[PDB]
Amino acid sequence: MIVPVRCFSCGKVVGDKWESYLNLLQEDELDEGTALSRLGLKRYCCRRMILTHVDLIEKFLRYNP
Amino acid sequence: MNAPDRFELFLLGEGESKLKIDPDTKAPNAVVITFEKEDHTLGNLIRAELLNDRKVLFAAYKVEHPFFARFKLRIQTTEGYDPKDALKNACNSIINKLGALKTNFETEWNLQTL
Amino acid sequence: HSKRDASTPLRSTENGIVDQVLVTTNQDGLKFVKVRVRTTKIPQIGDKF
Amino acid sequence: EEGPQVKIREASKDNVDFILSNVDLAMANSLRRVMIAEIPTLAIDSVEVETNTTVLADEFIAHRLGLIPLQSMDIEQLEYSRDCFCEDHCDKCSVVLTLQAFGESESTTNVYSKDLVIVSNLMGRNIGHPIIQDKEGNGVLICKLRKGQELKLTCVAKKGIAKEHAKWGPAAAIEFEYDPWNKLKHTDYWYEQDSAKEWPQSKNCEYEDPPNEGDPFDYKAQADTFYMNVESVGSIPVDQVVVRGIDTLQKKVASILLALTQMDQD
Amino acid sequence: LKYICAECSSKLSLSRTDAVRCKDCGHRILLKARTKRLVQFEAR
Ligand SMILES: [Zn+2]
Ligand SMILES: [Zn+2]
Ligand SMILES: [Zn+2]
Repeated sequence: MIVPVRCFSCGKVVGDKWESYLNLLQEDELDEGTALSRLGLKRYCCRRMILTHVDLIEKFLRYNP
Repeated sequence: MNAPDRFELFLLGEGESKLKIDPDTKAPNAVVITFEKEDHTLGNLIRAELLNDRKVLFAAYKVEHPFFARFKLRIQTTEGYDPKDALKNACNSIINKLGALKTNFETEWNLQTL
Repeated sequence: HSKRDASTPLRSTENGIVDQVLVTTNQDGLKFVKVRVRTTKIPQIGDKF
Repeated sequence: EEGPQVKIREASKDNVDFILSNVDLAMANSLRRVMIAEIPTLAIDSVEVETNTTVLADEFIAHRLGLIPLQSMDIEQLEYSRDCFCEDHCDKCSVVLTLQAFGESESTTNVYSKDLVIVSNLMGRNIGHPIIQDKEGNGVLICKLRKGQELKLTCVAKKGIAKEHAKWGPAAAIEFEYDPWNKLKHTDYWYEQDSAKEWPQSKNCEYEDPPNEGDPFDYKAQADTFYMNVESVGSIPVDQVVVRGIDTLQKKVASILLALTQMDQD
Repeated sequence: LKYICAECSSKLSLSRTDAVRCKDCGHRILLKARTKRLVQFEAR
């Protein structure tokens, strides 16, 4: 669907870090590890929360209805 | 579906009192108090503070079922020492320690940067 | 009383919100309807994982 | 002062790394529990949807709005809707903020938390404002609209406790560690060969003295030094997170004391 | 009442004794419009 607003485990906000993350992958050409590290996701639960997520809404917006 | 309301964990129900003091029939000069709408957060602290009182023979809390937010606290003090006074002294001690801790944290915070 | 009831009831055990209602004729020219109801389910004690 | 002591090792807008000295284990644990759950915070509790032609479901979006971190600075001069003598909600208990989004450009139109507009009267109280720790200043990515998709709704935010729902959680993860050298022996380390080489050494080990093999086990020692790191989400500043944590614990103890005071009635 | 077609952005108001099809389209897939009476959501 869309990037989860907050991490399930701890509760840290991660929804505001999605686009940025993507930028860190395509703009600065970083690996996922460093990209996640720069966003302040030290605990691997949030790190998971962003790395593991699949943005499905971008495929959902392809329909006209 | 059959899940209870969330506020039932901290909001007292209809007729439910906060503390239920009951004379213990087992050992003499003992008491069992039922704390409603409270969990380990309060029980563990109070029980641990009751053990500091050297005029308290016994002090133990327990949560009979995790479904219900409540816990029983058994206190046994020496003769000539009402257990309610032990509970009150424990509570006031807790409050004083927390106040001092708060003040110290506040003074230590003002000396920081960034 | 010149009519018999043929109304469709919501599931006795279920509940939710009417997500979308579809009205369309059939191949034989029969007006038929599909009503989709949406219900968000939250993991409860007893859910299989 | 005279009782427990604090030593702020690190401090920031989001985190506070400190050391609690002269404290019982139960008090530190209880403080942690209070900081995690029992702290008043403002968050979206009610959502009224007018038009929603976006991909996401109604209660989906609603759930996403519920987790939005709102300003809870002057939350203590706000009131619970259950306590307020009004109907449903008012300006003394709740903060109402609207949301009107519509697909304009051919490209994807993003709907953030900044798009939330406060409608109710705040009357001088620093409250309701959605926290934006974002660098671009957008905030939480709420939804995505196509070209003709429209999202029109209203949000009534009410004072709540994280014990009722984690959306009212003022803090994220709280780091907690006592006795890094296991001198109390509260933990029997699992191993295959060498117990010390396999298990990583904690940072807090730099703040205590290592055990001597010539010395026996100290059986009369308890737990005094506690290493904590409190992290806030944004709704309430860290210092105020631990401070209002302390105040909440103290207050709910005072409620029990008051109950004892009241049970003396015939 | 009123309806809205599936594969186009129209807004039909054809009640009973009308139904199919659509205005300036040709397809018979008609959906029903959202209610005016709003519903609340406990954002949890
Ligand atoms: Zn996390
Ligand atoms: Zn009110
Ligand atoms: Zn059409």
